[PDB]
Amino acid sequence: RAMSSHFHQQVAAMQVLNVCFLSTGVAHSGVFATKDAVAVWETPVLAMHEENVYTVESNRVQVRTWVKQLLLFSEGNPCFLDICGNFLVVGTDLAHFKSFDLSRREAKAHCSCRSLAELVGIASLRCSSSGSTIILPSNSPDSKICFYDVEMDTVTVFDFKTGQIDRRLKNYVPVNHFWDQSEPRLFVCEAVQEDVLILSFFISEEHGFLLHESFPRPATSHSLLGMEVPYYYFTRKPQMVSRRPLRDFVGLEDCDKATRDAMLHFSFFVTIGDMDEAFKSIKLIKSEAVWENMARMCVKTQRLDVAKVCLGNMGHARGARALREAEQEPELEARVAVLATQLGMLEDAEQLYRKCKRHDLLNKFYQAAGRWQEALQVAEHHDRVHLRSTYHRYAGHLEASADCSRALSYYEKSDTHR
Amino acid sequence: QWLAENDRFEEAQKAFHKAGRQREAVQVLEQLTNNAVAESRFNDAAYYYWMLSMQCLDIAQDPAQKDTMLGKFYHFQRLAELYHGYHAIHRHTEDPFSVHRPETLFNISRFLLHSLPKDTPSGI
Amino acid sequence: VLWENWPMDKGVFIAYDDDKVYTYVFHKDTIQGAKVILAGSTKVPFAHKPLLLYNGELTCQTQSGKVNNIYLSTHGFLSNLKDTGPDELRPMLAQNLMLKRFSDAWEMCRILNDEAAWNELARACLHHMEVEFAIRVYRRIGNVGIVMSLEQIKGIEDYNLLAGHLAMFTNDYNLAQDLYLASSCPIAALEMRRDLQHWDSALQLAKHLAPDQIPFISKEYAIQLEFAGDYVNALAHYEKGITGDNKEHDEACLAGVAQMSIRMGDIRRGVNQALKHPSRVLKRDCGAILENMKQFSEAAQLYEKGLYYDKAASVYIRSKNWAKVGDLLPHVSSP
Repeated sequence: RAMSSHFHQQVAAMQVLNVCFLSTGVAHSGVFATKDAVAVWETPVLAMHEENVYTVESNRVQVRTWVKQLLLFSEGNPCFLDICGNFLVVGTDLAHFKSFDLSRREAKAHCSCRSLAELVGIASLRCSSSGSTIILPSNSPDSKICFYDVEMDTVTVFDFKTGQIDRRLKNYVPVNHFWDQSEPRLFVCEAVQEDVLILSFFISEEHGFLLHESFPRPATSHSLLGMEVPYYYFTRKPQMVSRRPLRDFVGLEDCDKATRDAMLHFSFFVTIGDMDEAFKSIKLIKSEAVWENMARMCVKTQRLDVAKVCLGNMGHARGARALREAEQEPELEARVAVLATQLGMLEDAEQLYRKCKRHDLLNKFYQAAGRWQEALQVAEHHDRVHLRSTYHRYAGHLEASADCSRALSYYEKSDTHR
Repeated sequence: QWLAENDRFEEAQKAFHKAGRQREAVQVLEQLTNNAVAESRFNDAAYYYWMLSMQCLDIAQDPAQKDTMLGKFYHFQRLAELYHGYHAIHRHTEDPFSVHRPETLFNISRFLLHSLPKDTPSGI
Repeated sequence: VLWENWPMDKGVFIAYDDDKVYTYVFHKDTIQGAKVILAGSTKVPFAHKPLLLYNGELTCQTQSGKVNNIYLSTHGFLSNLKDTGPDELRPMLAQNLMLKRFSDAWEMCRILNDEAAWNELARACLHHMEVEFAIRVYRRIGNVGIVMSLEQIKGIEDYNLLAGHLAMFTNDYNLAQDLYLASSCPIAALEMRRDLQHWDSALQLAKHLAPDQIPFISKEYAIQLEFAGDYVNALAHYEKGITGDNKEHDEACLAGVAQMSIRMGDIRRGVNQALKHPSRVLKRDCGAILENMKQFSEAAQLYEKGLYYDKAASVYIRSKNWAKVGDLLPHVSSP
């Protein structure tokens, strides 16, 4: 079967019918689940919004208890309903949809009739919490993803093949999509290679679309169920719900709502290039983890000025002294490489050393790591000054490992054997 | 550079020095001293430092940088004396035999200890 | 008490009384000062009396003439370990670590091939001032940002200074401070605090040792409070932070006072910044502060004044007065 699964308000329901309330950690054609009421569905899609039903009968939107409100489409059958926050998007497969506001007693149209075909079938529809963002056009899914901005009243289409945004990952096609249940600007996508990779984006009006997270689908996971702070939630291949903490949010899983909100602010300003806003947002959080996280952000953004204050907050005094010393070095990539060495990423440090051209430093780096052989490479082709010295250090190490034949050999190559 | 790629670095430093080079000569000479200090060749470390001292004073012939190179000259001379002194002590505490008279080691050790109060040049 | 006779073993001495042999181990050189540590116990067959200990074999006379041998429980790594298992090697590793037997510890870690076991050996090797062997370990663990550090401080001979360094590498900063203040170069503890960002202890240590860091660390601590959010003690430190040589530093502290006090209720005492501002940069920072506390007062003033001068149009659209906006309309690049 298709295995209709949904996730909303920290409730995951999948047809078996396993329902998981992950807030309290209690586990028991389509199923829709909320905190209190679980909807199993004549509708292409049905939903509870507190006691309400969103029955899509013919070209109409109907409500009844457990006939209350009615909504009129002039626009084909909708077969897409999605409630998030206090807004509903009712979407069709005919390039037609609307956004209806829900903060009031009843459903009221926040946005008018629209045609996607004029702006650009439709595969699936989802909504943000704020409801200002309403999409996969098509019966196979298409690589492009379209987003209709209600407030400024245009459309934005992002092409997977080209990575380009038109205002009116290249071998992957979006198949599924969800939104964060707290942040309207946080969007996620499941794309299958034409394998499966999950892409989370932040939609910033002032900056556009930003690449927030890009991680492959877990082996135990097969479909993208959605997310809610601070976990990516997936359907587990036969607890059948797999929760993956967000890469930035690693360690703040048990923090407060406001602490996690600050972490979200930092994550957003990371999605944008505002390191400054991110740091100034994260100013009252005493967990070393957060500082370590933005202390690899600094690595990935060659910005050591704010780095210094960070690895103070983390207790990594060794690294701080290292940076103080490296400040003497007459290069920019070099200091970053030293910093990276001090914070658990050797490979990037190697890369920046390669590009910096400070090959002697690369040589010392390989010697520090157990790269005793690569060191001889960089000594043989690049320094030709520490070659005697590189050979010497290697001989010393060989003596240290209680092998005194190769040790003799490198004593003689270094000419120090005498 | 032909000697350099031929690894004849001592002669190469001599060449740059004789060739008016004052960026290659100093850099290669400092690298050579660092190699010597890294190993146990403290006497060569002293001699290279001495060459640096007199060459840098020669460079100080330029009135532009007289003040900022007499300091380097004095510093390298003191390092030269210290390392040539320390070579004898290094030999004495390593070899199973002894080469120097006891009086000479005593005098060297006293001079070192009365010239190295709180800062230790590398290796000493 | 029979001291350990084996040449390479430093200071182990089984005490023994009746039906027990303890395995105390001296500890001359540690970061936390010298101490004596019990390593384990054992049992002796009734009617025996120890005579010599050597690698663990307690040559002990019986109640008739013949010297039987025993094996200390604490020293059991002597034999092969293929028979021994991981659950059997781990306590064996701990015992060998206590006995300061680093060579056997290395061999048994090489057998175990556990990253955390190697890491524990490394922490022990730092703890006992064994810099070289700790470097050997770390060079295999792969941790690079500490291999270079240790290779940097391998030259240090001073006992307390080296003690402090190896303490800092074991992330025990308080003991680090304690030792550094006893070493030849105490300002190193200062440097640790200043790097570690704890500027209050930085002031304390500096004041006792250096007076040059005083105004600058005062400035840094004030800025720390300002970015954090405090702006009273920050302002006071800013006042404390004014030097007489670095006009940059001096006017920077002035701007500090300006901004922190302006955040406080000081439109009269941050009113200085209308004048005290020595750079157009200062003026525009004040313009930020004068979009900070819902100003008409001096959103109006500093957007009328500063290099942000066209900004007075918005500063005054906030208000009714149109003199500023209209007069600036020619002096504006946003129609």
